[PDB]
Amino acid sequence: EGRASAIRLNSAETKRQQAAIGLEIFRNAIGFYGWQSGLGNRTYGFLNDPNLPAF
Amino acid sequence: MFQKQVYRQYTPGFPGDLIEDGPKRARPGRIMSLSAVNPAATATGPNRISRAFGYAGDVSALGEGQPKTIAARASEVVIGGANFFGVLGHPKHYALFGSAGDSLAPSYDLPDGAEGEFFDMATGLVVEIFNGAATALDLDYGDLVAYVPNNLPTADNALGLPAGALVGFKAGSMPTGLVQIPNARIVNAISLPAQSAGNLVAGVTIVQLTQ
Repeated sequence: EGRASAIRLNSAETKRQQAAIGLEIFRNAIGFYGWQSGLGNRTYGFLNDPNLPAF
Repeated sequence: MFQKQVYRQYTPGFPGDLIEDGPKRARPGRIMSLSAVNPAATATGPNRISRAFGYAGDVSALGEGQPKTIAARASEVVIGGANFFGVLGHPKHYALFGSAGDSLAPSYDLPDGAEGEFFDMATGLVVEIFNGAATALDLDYGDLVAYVPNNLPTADNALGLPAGALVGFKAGSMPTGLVQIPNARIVNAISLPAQSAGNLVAGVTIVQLTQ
């Protein structure tokens, strides 16, 4: 923290923002592609739903 | 799971349902267990609805003492029938118990030693009938029904049909070792494709006339 503040950078704020953005990326990826639908999990996505018709 | 294609009409019915009204005879029974059949169980099935259960003793007399109490006229049945008790039906009478990891998954199975009504007589009963042979078969109005027994030798059951699975067999092409349902007739006319031992091919839902 001290060395990051030495270059006028808040290490904690950047890491917290990155944590929030990573969680948002995870949510977006789950919404767009599902999560482990191949393994049998029933979390589907906008592009990976097995009920959806073929292209 | 969700409608992926809109059709011009609806299905005539679902297996285990009554599609016609008229004279009919059904009796209550208890599912018992396939693990209690004396000659082991050469054929095995998960107590599905459109299956022909057979008698396996009575459970009328209650009490372990010397004076018994016959509370009600009850009978216990097994899916691999030797003497045909009845084809299980009316799936609206039961509850969706579970599917071993999915409590809400679509299942037609009954838990062991549960309640059920088995149809001896039915004006028209929607069931599923399997093919007793590896080749395709066209079943029409003038065709009979026969159900697999649990004591069916594995040589006779090459296709690996379930315990109480119903089968259409034309009129003189009965697969060896199958047990016929007397005076049972196939009302609707369908055609089942060729199948192998592994993939089978669940027979299309179809109306049959029982006794």
